[PDB]
Amino acid sequence: AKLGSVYTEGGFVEGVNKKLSLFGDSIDIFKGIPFAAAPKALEKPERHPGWQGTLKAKSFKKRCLQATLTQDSTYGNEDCLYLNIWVPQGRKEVSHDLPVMIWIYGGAFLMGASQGANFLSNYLYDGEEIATRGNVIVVTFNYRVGPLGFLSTGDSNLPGNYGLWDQHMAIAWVKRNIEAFGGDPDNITLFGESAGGASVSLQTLSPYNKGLIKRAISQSGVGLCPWAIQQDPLFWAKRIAEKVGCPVDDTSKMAGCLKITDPRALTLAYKLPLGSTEYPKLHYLSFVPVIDGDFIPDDPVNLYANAADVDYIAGTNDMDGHLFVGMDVPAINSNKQDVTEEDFYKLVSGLTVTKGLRGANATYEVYTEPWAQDSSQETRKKTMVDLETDILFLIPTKIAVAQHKSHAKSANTYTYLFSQPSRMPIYPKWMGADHADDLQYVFGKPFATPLGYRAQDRTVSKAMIAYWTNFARTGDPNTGHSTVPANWDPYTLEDDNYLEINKQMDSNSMKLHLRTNYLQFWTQTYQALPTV
Ligand SMILES: C[C@@H](CCC(=O)NCCS(=O)(=O)O)[C@H]1CC[C@H]2[C@H]3C(C[C@H](O)[C@]12C)[C@@]1(C)CC[C@H](O)C[C@@H]1C[C@H]3O
Ligand SMILES: C[C@@H](CCC(=O)NCCS(=O)(=O)O)[C@H]1CC[C@H]2[C@H]3C(C[C@H](O)[C@]12C)[C@@]1(C)CC[C@H](O)C[C@@H]1C[C@H]3O
Ligand SMILES: *[C@@H]1O[C@H](CO)[C@@H](O)[C@H](O)[C@H]1NC(C)=O
Repeated sequence: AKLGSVYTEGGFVEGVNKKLSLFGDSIDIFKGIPFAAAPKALEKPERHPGWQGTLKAKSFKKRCLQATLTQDSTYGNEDCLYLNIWVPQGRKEVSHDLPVMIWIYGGAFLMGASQGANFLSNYLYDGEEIATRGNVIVVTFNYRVGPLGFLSTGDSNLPGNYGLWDQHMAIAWVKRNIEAFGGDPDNITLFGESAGGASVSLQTLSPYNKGLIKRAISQSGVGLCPWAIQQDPLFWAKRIAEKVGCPVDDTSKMAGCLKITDPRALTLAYKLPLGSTEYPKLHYLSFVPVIDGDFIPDDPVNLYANAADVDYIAGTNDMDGHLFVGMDVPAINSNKQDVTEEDFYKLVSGLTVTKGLRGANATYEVYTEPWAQDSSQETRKKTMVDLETDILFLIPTKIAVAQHKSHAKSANTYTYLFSQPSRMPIYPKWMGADHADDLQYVFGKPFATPLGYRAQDRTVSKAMIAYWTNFARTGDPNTGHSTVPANWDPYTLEDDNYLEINKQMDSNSMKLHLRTNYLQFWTQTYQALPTV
């Protein structure tokens, strides 16, 4: 089957077709379809005007303007609002009424390309593997990151959340123009890790995506995360301003100015440290979503009515915050150096700032219940990893799923926990599933690039890819185009049952009550403490 030229709302598009099997199994590949007209700096997206005759969709366009390794904004260009579609094809004839799985990349909201990092055409987010096995259409798309993506003054002079709008624009395009590619319009599945996970959440919660999303999958990130919303945006708008020589004495004046400023300078004005800083790095992420009067109307925790009829899944990697706490504290040297009570306290202090010393010493105690002297440092270093994992991903997620469940009209909820430890020979032996370790497995990387992967890896990859895809089709992580090695039971507030995910996927896999106690300390105790 060869879809050849497809008829979008903008005109005919034409992409390759790749020979897979001999019994006619193929894969139509479309790279670079524009979903929106090149955006006006610090302005909402506008539909694409359309083209002349036929668009040669054969290559990944350029990512949105972003900083390289903060030394130069040497990446991407203001023009980047495109999407890449993967349609698996059948010998007898072209695919029809298939499920659709859109993917939202993540990079602290300040980084990212729809193609995903690569090495000699080995694109981290190549939706071929996931599409083939699943027999589902993979859609990856670009969106504005960095200041240009979410710069805000707090009020109508420059609301922010442009990046999200872009995301919403893609979805809207995939809703309208997917049937022509053979997809099922009324079966759109949003899925993404980190900022993407937070984005997945935000999109479902946003009243703008009313009837566009059918399924949703957040991973290592949810809207309720601390890093997922900017509480004081105007504090940072003023900063960029002073750097780009704009008037900081009035929002209207600022805005008018910023929109006129050279995007490269607007981008390179902000630089995340990544070095000895007084405060834990969470405090430096500045440009991320915010609450506005329309997209994200209220606090995400209050918007969950909207995702009521949106099947949902959310999970976390057991040691998700390891990455981060690494830079915050060089714990990882489970060799020479050793962390102390003071080093742990300081950490807790910096991570509790909102509630002050009251919340600080309280939290310290609750995380210091168990013990292990300097001789048994391992428990300490692990605890820090646990501290970060809790506030950064676990707890927010835990309240997200729980929250969804309570509000679900008719929508299955599920939660997981990627336990498959990292290969990273650098980290201490006690290392579990770090942040982003889930990615490769979800993308069939173990099958696309076998050498450098072993059975287990192909097993986890196959499992996850088995689940996501079944989910995308029916909503049940067990039902669809593939068989599941272990049954994924729908989440219940009572049991707080989660599917642990790793090599051994049998029956004991679905566990219950993952740190319900800390869910309690944060949701009930620490929360009651006064804001300082
Ligand atoms: C061919 C390898 C590259 C390193 C090389 O072989 N050097 C060894 C001898 S020497 O050093 O050259 O002296 C391969 C084997 C497995 C590979 C990796 C890899 C980059 C690359 O192709 C690697 C690391 C990557 C993370 C690259 C990004 C990608 O999207 C994921 C991918 C996973 C995996 O396939
Ligand atoms: C990470 C937890 C604690 C906050 C965190 O430690 N922030 C660290 C930065 S700081 O140094 O304190 O500033 C989070 C995770 C998800 C959170 C909760 C939460 C309080 C809180 O921030 C929690 C429990 C709250 C009921 C707080 C009020 C809010 O509008 C609803 C919200 C639900 C959810 O976000
Ligand atoms: C501060 O933390 C210590 C433990 O490090 C605790 O004993 C104390 O009660 C806490 N509060 C104050 C005000 O010191």
